[PDB]
Amino acid sequence: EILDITPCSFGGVSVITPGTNTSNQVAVLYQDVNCTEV
Amino acid sequence: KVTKFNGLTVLPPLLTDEMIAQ
Ligand SMILES: *[C@@H]1O[C@H](CO)[C@@H](O)[C@H](O)[C@H]1NC(C)=O
Repeated sequence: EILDITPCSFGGVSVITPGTNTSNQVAVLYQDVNCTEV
Repeated sequence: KVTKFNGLTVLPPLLTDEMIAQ
């Protein structure tokens, strides 16, 4: 049988954060992926 | 009229085509 091989979920990770003089709350952005493997 | 998994990606533009049309 023939099995297609695909490199599994990968992508970039960006952190959205305001200035350090305001708050330390952050948001993670996983690029070009679905919200399933994360 | 106008016409992968190796670490190379393309990021979508901030302004979508709908916003450019608007
Ligand atoms: C992510 O996976 C879900 C479940 O299969 C699907 O409903 C959704 O459309 C997918 N989103 C993208 C962007 O592929």
